[PDB]
Amino acid sequence: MKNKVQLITYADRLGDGTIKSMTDILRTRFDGVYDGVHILPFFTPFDGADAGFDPIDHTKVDERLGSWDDVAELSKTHNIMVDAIVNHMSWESKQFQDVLAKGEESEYYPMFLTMSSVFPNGATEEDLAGIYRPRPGLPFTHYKFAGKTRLVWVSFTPQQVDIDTDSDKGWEYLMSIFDQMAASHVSYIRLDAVGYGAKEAGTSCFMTPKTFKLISRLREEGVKRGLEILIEVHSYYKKQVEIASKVDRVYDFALPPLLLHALSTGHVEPVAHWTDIRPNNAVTVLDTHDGIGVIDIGSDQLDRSLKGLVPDEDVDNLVNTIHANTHGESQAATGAAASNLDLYQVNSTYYSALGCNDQHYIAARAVQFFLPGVPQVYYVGALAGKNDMELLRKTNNGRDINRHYYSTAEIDENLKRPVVKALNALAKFRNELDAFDGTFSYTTDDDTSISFTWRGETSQATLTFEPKRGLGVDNTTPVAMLEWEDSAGDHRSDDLIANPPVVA
Amino acid sequence: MKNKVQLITYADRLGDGTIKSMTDILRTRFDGVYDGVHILPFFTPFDGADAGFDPIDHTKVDERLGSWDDVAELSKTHNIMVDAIVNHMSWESKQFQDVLAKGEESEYYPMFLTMSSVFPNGATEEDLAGIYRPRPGLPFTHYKFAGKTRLVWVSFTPQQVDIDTDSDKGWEYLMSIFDQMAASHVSYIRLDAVGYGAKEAGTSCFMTPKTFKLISRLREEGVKRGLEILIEVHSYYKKQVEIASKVDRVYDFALPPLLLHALSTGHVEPVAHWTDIRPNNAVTVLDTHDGIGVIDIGSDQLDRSLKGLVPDEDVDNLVNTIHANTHGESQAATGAAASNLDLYQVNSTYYSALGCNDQHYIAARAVQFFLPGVPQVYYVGALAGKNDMELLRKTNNGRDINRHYYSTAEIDENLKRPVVKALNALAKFRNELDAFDGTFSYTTDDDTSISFTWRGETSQATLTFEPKRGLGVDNTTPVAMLEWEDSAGDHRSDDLIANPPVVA
Repeated sequence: MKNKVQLITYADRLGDGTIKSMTDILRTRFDGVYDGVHILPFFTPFDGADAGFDPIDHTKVDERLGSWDDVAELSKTHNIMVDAIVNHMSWESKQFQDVLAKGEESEYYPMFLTMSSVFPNGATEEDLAGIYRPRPGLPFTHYKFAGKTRLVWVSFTPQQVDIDTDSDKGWEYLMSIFDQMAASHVSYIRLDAVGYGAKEAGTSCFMTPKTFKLISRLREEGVKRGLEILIEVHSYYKKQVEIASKVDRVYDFALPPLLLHALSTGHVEPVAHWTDIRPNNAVTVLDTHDGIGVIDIGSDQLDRSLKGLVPDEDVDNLVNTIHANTHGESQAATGAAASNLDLYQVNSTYYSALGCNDQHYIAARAVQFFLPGVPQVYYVGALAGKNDMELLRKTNNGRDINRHYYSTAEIDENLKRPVVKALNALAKFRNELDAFDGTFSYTTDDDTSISFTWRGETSQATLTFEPKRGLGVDNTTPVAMLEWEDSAGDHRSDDLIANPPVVA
Repeated sequence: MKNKVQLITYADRLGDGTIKSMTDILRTRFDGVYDGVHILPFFTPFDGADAGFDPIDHTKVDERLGSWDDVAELSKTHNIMVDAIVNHMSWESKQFQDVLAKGEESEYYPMFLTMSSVFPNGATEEDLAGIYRPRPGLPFTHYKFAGKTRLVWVSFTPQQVDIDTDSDKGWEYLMSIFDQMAASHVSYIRLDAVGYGAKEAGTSCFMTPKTFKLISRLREEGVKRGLEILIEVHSYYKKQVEIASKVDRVYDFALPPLLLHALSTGHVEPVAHWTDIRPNNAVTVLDTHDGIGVIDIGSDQLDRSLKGLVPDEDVDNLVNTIHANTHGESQAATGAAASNLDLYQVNSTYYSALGCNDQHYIAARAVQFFLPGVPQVYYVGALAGKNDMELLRKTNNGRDINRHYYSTAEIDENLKRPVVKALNALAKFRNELDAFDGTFSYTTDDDTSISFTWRGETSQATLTFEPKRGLGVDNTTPVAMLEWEDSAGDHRSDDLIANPPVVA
């Protein structure tokens, strides 16, 4: 994976509404800033039950957004990452509709999981209560197969029916997706919700050895097609650490909340510890298209004796701090407060989670960019966006608070903001200084500060992060300083917003 | 049960917000209009997860609303109906909390239903898939009993934990409720969601023979205490017809949608047929505190070959007509559009469902009052209230569209409206003419009109209902005429709004 900053975006929420428009925005407003892009699900349809993650036809671009040729055109200037939704599909798919109509007489009957598919001889309370769930309630919903009521396995919305990834029909479907991407100039594949892909009676059905087998098989199929794979796994941190050695890349989901913790409390020890044990074959982020994950650093939900990267007390304080910083906005969008698929992810834009503090935000991005891994910036964060309460009101979908629709006009106005210019400059710096393609090292001043250093072919840079320099949502004191050497001398910025770094 | 019109109301949504104020409003604004009252759950708390139906302490009046003394005061002038929430209680109740803390060591462990309680030897998909549900999804949620994750039975919100009505502790609790009501001057008891009260592996767990046993046992306890029982059952109409012979009263839930059908299409034959087979030991309504039930007249949900009171196409047209008449308001509050416990009830005030046609509305009330049974008028309907979109957008609870908070000031403002004056006059008429305590008969002019007649000791009255006279939400032609004889001779009203009937 090219070691350049990538943008995560919906094709219709950045620009006029199409892949063409999104491409124009990338090329004319973010040239040299974002050299790659993860286009969130743009298949048919992109506006269903779960904003693209419930595809009727995963291999067909929603014609309202564009075509595969638009993706091909985009590939000329940007490396592209696309999702491979391997765990489920829309109940409106031709395949599932056939099952509803013909039941067991459907050739697609084996393609979908039902309670009986996994528990042919029935299940005890323990069996069902043991299935890992990101929210309360069992992963089953009612559907009539040729008139007979059946309990179909559904990990997320009831409209997303889980497929049997070990069935012939299911595997054929997954390979059709891989073939399409390999033929459409896609460079990277994001295995969506892969941790749920394998079901087995008596197990948690989440990140088990059976799941590892699925992941390994999918990786092999990727290799055969020249595709690198990134897996999405929101879990107890140790599961991320263990699975990372088996895949090209994993997301670093611990950093986002660890930084919110550090910026709010001034404690950097947790960040130092994570730097020491974290998987380095990562894709770093602050914000994603979902809510801010907190169980990603807390204790194991299935076994609380296994503590996280910080005490659960600190996770709870972190959550309340976000609610405080957003003046209740995140409280109105999180968990049971609105429509959500995850009870604990905190729904809020990252900028709003920090109380819109520019110095804290640019510092968080700086730390993200300095940790080993390919960095990704979510489009809302790329424009330092605030919570969209109007969108939340309209849809009542918790995550929409962090999914604002940015018109071209709004993008241009936001590009004038000091913090946005600062981020564009920082990303450009991260793409142009060759130090980042060299060796990494770090030192820490006992829970007070941490310095990240990169030494490359013709340059080097050291980022010093000291949150205690500017606690408070109204803080204007920089909490990160950057020293670097390039072909044009030895430089230093003590304020990434007033003095953004520029490579000679 | 006295054969006088009753009002259904929340103690805090009619007046200043207390039982005392609600009482004052009844006595000073509705004297002679509403002689009885069903006070919706006013226990601790009244503003929890399901507006009173998730009690922490069913025997304690919420201190913010008043006290049992206030109920005693009210009883001096009005017969009171109160709910006996026999199927579940709040998860915040002392009993359930004790179970969460001590698990099996809690003396209340047997009081609550879990998957294992009902399925001790495990369950097959068929066992679980067959459980009747008013909406998709299994009736279970996760709770930790002394650290151990358990699947607790929850028919409605996850906060309303179902009790084992067959357990000693469960029965003791239910009897504590009956005892409290008998000691607090309550006259009538409404058995809330009693149809769900009995669970048995292999059955639908809804209105089954085991359910009948529970209903019969509860009726006996009511009889022993001098309390009459009304059971709430939303189901295929035949279930209501059959259970009626075993209880004092059942609700007439078929009439509301049948009248919407009659008023929108002009067809009265369905009403004639229902008049012929309906249980006459009923409590009649148009609107309730919940949504308008339509499966109450449609085909059976389990076996669709068991037809309803009108063709399925007509039920579908009825639903679409309500959504159309409210210009999308009811669609925004119904089903998966908002938080709901029932997927098919249509959330809209009855007046709004009729496109606010006064003549249609007063005619519907006249028919309601002319069919055998004790009439109840929901407070929103008592004030011919329109959909409350302001409240709906604030709570996102679908049923709130039909739960407006009426200040005393707003009540007086609405009492000036001709349609509201007409309803007050009609209810008074229904309470003063002794014809309604006499013999009932009816004639019909083949699907065009139906005339209901009551002949009493010193009076007689005939209501002629003919929707065809004035179809359309915008029509001003009366669709009901009333003729009657009292001590002052023969009388006639050809417009219940312009010329309300007054007993001489």
